[PDB]
Amino acid sequence: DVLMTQTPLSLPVSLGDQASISCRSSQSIVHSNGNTYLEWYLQKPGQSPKLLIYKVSNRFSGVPDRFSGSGSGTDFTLKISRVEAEDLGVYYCFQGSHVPRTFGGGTKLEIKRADAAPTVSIFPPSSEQLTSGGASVVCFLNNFYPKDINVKWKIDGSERQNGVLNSWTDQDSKDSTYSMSSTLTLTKDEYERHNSYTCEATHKTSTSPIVKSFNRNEC
Amino acid sequence: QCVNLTTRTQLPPAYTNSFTRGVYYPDKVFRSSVLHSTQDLFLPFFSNVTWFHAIHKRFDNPVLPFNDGVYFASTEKSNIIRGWIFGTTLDSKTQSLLIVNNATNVVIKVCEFQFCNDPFLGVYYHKNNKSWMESEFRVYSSANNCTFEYVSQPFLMDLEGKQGNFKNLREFVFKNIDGYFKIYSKHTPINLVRDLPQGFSALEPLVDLPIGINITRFQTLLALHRSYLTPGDSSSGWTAGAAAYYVGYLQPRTFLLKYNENGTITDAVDCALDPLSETKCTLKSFTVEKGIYQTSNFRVQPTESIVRFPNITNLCPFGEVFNATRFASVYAWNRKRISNCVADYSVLYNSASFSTFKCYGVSPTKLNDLCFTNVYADSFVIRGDEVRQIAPGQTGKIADYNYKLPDDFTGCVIAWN
Amino acid sequence: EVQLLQSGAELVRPGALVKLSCKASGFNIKDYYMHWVKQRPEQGLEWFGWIDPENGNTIYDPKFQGKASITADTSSNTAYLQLSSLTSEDTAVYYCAGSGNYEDAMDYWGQGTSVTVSSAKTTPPSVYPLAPGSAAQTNSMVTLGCLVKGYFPEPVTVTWNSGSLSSGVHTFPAVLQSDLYTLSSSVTVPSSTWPSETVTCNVAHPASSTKVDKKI
Amino acid sequence: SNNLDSKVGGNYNYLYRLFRKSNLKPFERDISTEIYQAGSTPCNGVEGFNCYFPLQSYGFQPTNGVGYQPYRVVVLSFELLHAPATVCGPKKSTNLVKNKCVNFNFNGLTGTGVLTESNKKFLPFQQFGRDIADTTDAVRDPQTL
Ligand SMILES: *[C@@H]1O[C@H](CO)[C@@H](O)[C@H](O)[C@H]1NC(C)=O
Repeated sequence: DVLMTQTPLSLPVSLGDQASISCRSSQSIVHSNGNTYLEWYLQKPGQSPKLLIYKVSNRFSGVPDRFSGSGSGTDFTLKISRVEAEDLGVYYCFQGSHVPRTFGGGTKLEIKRADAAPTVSIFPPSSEQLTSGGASVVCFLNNFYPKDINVKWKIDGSERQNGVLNSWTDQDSKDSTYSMSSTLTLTKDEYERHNSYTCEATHKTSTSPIVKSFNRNEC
Repeated sequence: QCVNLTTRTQLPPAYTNSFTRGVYYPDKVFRSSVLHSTQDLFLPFFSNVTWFHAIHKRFDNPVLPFNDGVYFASTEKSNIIRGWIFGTTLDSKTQSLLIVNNATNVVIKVCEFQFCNDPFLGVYYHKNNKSWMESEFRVYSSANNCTFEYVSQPFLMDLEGKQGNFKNLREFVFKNIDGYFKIYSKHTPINLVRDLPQGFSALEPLVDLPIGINITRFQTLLALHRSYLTPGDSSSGWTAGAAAYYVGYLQPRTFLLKYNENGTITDAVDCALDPLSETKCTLKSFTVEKGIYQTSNFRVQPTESIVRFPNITNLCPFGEVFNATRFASVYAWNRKRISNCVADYSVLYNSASFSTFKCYGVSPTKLNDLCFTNVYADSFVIRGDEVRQIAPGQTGKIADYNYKLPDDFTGCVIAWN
Repeated sequence: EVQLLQSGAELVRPGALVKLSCKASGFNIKDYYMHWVKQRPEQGLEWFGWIDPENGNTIYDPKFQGKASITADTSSNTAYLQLSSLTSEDTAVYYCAGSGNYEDAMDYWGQGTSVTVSSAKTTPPSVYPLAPGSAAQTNSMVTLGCLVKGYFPEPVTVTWNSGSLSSGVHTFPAVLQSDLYTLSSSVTVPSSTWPSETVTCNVAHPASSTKVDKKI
Repeated sequence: SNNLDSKVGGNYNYLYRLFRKSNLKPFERDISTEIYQAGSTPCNGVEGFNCYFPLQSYGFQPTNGVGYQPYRVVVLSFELLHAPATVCGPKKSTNLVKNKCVNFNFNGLTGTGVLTESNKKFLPFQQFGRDIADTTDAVRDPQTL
C-alpha cells in the first residue's frame, strides 16, 4: 500500500503556455538500474484515461511530442511544451511494477481567458409540477470564468441550504466559458408557504453577488 | 504455458567425469568406525554425466530417461535450479511426481498434471526489495486426482545474482525401489571455476515418498530473470541466470562405505571401477597390502541358447481323425485312445483352419509345452444350436442325454463349418 | 488498432453480483496482462486489481481484498470481472486495460462501464418547462430552461428543438441525490425570438424509452 | 461376502485377468487391456481365433456353492525394522530405565541389555544403530528423542 498525492488540484494555461503537474509518493520507486517506474494518464471529457508517458523519461508511441516528464526521487513533474485545446482533461500518476498499484488525486487543466461575470436567471416552478405535488426553483448561472463560483438561496430573507444541487459543465469549445445551475428542491406545501425567493451568484470578479428574485404570487 | 523461449538453442549432450559422486546412505541404520559393504543403485565412480548449462543463447530443459534412478549435481551462485518434473509421460495421462522450491517451501505433489513445452518458475519486477518470490506458475496448467501432498518447513530462497566463482554446491539422488521413492540431499560451499570440484561428499535423506508410480523420464526446472527495463514477449522474451547442472545414471553396484567415529562417510570404493577396488571389496578393507590376491572367478557367458530336440516324426494321424470320411453319431461318439506317438499342435491350433476354438483349464499355448499321461479324442456331429451345449456344467438334449463334459474337464473343444 | 470493449452500463440491487466483460481485439490475450480500475466522482480513480490470463494470479487492492475475483477466457479473448456482496458504496465506473507485453511502455483503456448499486427501479423522467419569472426582470436577451427531475438510471439526454438550435445552448451533467438523478438545460435567445417563436426541449431516456416534448 | 458381492447372475464390478503374455512379477499391477495373442496371426487389437480378451468377469451368484461363492481377500504386507516406526500395536509403554539390565522393546526391536546415555552422535534421520558385528548397538527413543 502506497499513498500518492498531487498538487495543484487544477491550473490554467493559455494556448502555447507550459503546464506543470507534480506528483508525490510515500515510498521510493527508483531502483538500482537507475530507471523510474511511473505512468501518466489523461482522461479527456467523454473519454477514458489514456497513457502519455512511461518511465517518466520515454514518450508513449503516438503521443504528441509536447508531452514529456522529468524528476527524481519521489517528486516528479510533467512538462507540456505547448498546450493545445485537445489537452483538456485530468492528469493522473500511476505506480507500476509488482506492487498494489496506486493512483493520484488528479489534476485538471483549462485554457486561460478573459474574466467574465455570470448571467443570473431564475425561473419559478411550472404549474404542472405543482399539480404533481412537487416544486423546484431553478437558477441559471452562465458565462462565468474562472470555474470558482457559488450560489446562495434565500426564502423570505431566510437562507436554506437543504435541497440544493449544482452541476458544472465542461469547458465550452467556442467561448471557453463555464455554466452552472442551482436547483432548490421543495414540496408543494413548502413552496406555497413562502412567496419571496432569491438567488445570489457569488463570483470573484464582483464583490457584490448578482441577485435575482421573484414573487410566487407574480408567477 | 506453451510459449517457446526466443533465445533457446539445442546443444549436443556433452559429458563430464565425476570423482566420487554417487555415494549415499542406503538406509537409516547407523554405523561408525566400520567398513560396510552394500549393494544398491549407485552412480559408478569416474563415470560420464551429462554436461548442461543455462545462459541467456542456450537454455537447457531436456527430457532424460529415468531408468531405475538418476543422480544430480550442480554448481550455483543465485540458485537458478528451481525443481524437477517426474513421470512416465509427464502429462495428465498418468500421475507425475513434482518437486518445486518456489521461494517459500519445498512442495511435493502427485496428481495428473498438464504437460507444458517449457515448464518453469520465475519472478518479475523486483525493484527496491529483492524478494524473488514466486510470481508465475507455468509448471502445469491444471491438476486432478491427487493421491499425495507434502509440505516442508518455510524458508527464504536467495535468488539474487552474485559475482565471482560458484559459492554453492547442490547434489541430489533420485531412485525408485518397488515404487518407493527415496530422495537424498547434500549442501556444501565450494570455490569452483568450471566443471565440478575434486573431493568427496555424503548425501542424506530429505523426504520419504511412498507413492508407487512408474517413472521413465524427468525434466529439470530452471529459474529465469525479469525486470521493468528489459522485458520480452510472453513468455519467450524471458532470460535466466548463469548456472550449470549435471545428471547421472544409477546402476546396481556394490560400494564399501567407510564410516568414521561420528558415522560420516569419509571414503568410498567402487568394486566395478578398479581391480584394486575389486581387491578391496574381496578383502572388505580400504587398504590393500603389496602382494597377489584372488578376488573373483572369470567366466565366459553363453552366446545364445541352443535347443536340439529329437525328431518329432511318427505323429499320430490327428489330421485323418479331423478329416475322416465319416464320424460316429452324437450318442454313439467314438472314444479313441492315442498313445505311442508324438503330437505336433503347432499346425493344429495356429493354422486358423477352424471356425471356433477354446480350451478349459489350460491355455492352448501352455499345452504345447506340457507332457500328458492319457489323451482321448471324442468325435461327433451336432447342429449349430447344439454347439453351445459342449462345455463343462451344461445341460440340454446333447449335454445331458448324449455327451456330458465334467466340470473339471481340462481338455479343449474344436469345431468348424 | 487495439480496442477494449465493455458493457455500456449495469444495474444491480444491494447484495447481488455483477459480471463485467472486457473484450480483447487486435492483441493476444494470453501474452498480455489485464488490469481493472474503479472511478468515482469524488475519489477520482481507485485501483482494483490485475490478472494474467496465461498465469491467472490476481492481486487486489487492500480495500477490495476478498470482495471480488477476476477471471479470463483465453478462447473468447475476453476478460471477466465478478463482484459479490455489492452495496451502495460500490457505485462507480469500471475500466479495463492490457496489452502490456510484460512492459509498462504500452497500455490501453476502454470506454468503461457505469455500474450502479441501488434498490431503485427504472423511473421515467418528469419534464417540465421553465418560463421567465416576474416581469420586473428584463434584459435585451431572454433565457429559457427545461427541467428534468426524478429519473433513473443514467444517461438521459436533453436538447432544444431536436438539436437544431445550438446557439446559447448549455447542457448540465446530472447530479445523483437520494438514489435519484437530476439535470437541467438552458438556452439564451434574443427578445425577438421568445415568445414570438416557439421553443421546445426534447428529453430522451433510452433505458425507459421515454420521449417528451414540452413547449415553453 | 456372498450376501454382499453377489448380484443376480453376476457382478461386473469384479473382474480378473485370464491370460497374460508372460509370468507376472511380485507386487505388479497390470491394467493393460491388450489382446492376448495365442497364435502366430496378429490379433490387430480385436477378438478372434487364437485371440482372447484377458479381462473377464466372475460368475458370482447368490446360489453358488462354497467353492464358487465370492470370498473377499485382504493381504497385509509390511517391513520390520527397515525404516522409522510409523505404526505400532496397542501395547502400553512404561518409563525408561538406565544403568540397569532390562528387557527392552523399542520400535518393535526386542532384546536384553543395559541402557545408558550414549556418547555417539546420530544424524537426525538415523534411528537404529549397529555394532561391528551388525547386532543391536543403540536406538533412539520414539517419544523423547
Ligand atoms: C508455493 O507453493 C505452494 C504449494 O501449495 C503454494 O501454496 C504457494 O502459494 C506457492 N507460493 C508461495 C510464495 O508460497
